[PDB]
Amino acid sequence: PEDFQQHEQIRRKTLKEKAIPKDQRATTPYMTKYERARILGTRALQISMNAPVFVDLEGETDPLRIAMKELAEKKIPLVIRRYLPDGSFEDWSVEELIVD
Amino acid sequence: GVHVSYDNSIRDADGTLVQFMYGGDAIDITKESHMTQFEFCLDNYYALLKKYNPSALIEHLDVESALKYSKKTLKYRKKHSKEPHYKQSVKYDPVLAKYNPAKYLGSVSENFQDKLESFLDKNSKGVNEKKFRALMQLKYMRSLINPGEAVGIIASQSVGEPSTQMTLNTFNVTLGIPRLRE
Amino acid sequence: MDQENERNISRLWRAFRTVKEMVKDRGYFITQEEVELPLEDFKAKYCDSMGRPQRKMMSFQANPTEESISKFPDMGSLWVEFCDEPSVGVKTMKTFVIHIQEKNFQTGIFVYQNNITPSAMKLVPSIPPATIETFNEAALVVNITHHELVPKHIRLSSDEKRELLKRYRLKESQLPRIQRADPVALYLGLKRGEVVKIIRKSETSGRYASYRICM
Amino acid sequence: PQNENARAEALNLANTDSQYLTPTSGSPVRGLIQDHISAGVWLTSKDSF
Repeated sequence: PEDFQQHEQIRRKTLKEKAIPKDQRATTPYMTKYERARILGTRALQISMNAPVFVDLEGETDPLRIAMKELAEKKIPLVIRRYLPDGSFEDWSVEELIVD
Repeated sequence: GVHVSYDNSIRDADGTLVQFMYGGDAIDITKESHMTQFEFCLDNYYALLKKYNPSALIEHLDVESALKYSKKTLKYRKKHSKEPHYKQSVKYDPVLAKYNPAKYLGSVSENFQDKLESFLDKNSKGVNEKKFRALMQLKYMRSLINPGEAVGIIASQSVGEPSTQMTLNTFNVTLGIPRLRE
Repeated sequence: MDQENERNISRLWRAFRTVKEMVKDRGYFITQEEVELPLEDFKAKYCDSMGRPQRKMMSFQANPTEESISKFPDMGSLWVEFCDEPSVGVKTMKTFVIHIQEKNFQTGIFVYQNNITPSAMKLVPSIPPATIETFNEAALVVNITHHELVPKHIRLSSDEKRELLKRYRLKESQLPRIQRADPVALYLGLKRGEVVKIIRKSETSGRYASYRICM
Repeated sequence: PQNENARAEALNLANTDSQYLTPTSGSPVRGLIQDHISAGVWLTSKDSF
């Protein structure tokens, strides 16, 4: 009944008081060594499961080496969510981060 | 569970804060190896400029801000140089305590700042001094500890591993590992 | 013969300067000429003709500076009290407990010599607005904040305690803790839940600002 | 290891090339040991034509 809607409304409002907006986030604009290992991990784990690839793969059979080529041209469609230690988070996309 | 957070603080896994910066200045040990070797960086300026490439980098991080605040705190500290530590007036807290090192260019620990001044002042050498600060203050920014780094484990391994090297006897004071067990 | 009448004064002149250093560090108004008072002058103002020390004239009232008022609004008067009795009974606290509460001092310091009675130690929380802070004068010979291993503790008003906790997104109990009976927490006179700020010199970085809460 | 979230992290985080400097003092821990040392003293010598 409505007792679900009383709980979903709380869950998403609580998830609205943790989202820091794009003008007010105060973490680093760099891709911090662990995003890059997990972005190339997760994107290669998608390409091996028939994801749409946005790079001209030229005979590269390794799924991890494909993701390393989707990263160099900013073609990876992922979003990092940086958790601050009270729970609140900043959503940094992969195109706007700066890779090492 | 002690790890660097995204605000450079050193916090336990449950959130109970341990430190506010790693070491005082949030530098990885495996990055500060040539950080004060200023003579090596001036020789290799053009080769190190396109490692720390500032051209595709400056519109994402603030340049003018922490340079302005550092020269307040530098000159003001040069006033009260002979006053003792308990009479130090605390108008100007350090620039790392106000500005994120990985976001504001020039926000630099006060010990790296003085060594860079003491190199540029005591040495007159197609490189200016404005473009050597802006590389060595970019090298500082690209040599910071990353968030999520397991500094709790690394600090506990860097003590426990070279204590497999001090097991020996007198070649008074409690020596070696039984002092470290206390 | 005067190897102890002369040396009880040196144990008292140093303890008197430390409390005036302790009061000025808490933000009250002490001039510099009163802190740096030479031993030649202390005898001629607080010791009698007999050469002995008398402590009734040593006790004084401290008012906050105008600069501490814009930082801490609610900061009243401080009454430092030296006691001429070696063992403090229970009816001489009642002199000082009433003298705080009648005259309306917000804070009273009761410097004693040997001990205060455990029957008289119940009169410390006996005033719920006003605090009584007792120091044994043997522990006041050396101002511990001048030591090299002790950094500059500065206490934060809630206008910047709150701005501390908003930057780092902290509950108050997640800060590093300083004890209620720490030798520097008793120095600054910290109530519970007051963040003190520590600026210490790292070997790596130089001046490094850290924080620590009193619980 | 058995998935691409672990191949990516043995190639980028725990590989030997990133472990060049130790975290205890920043000293390098990888280099040639016994007989490569005693050949560069002959190869980079001034008799070596």
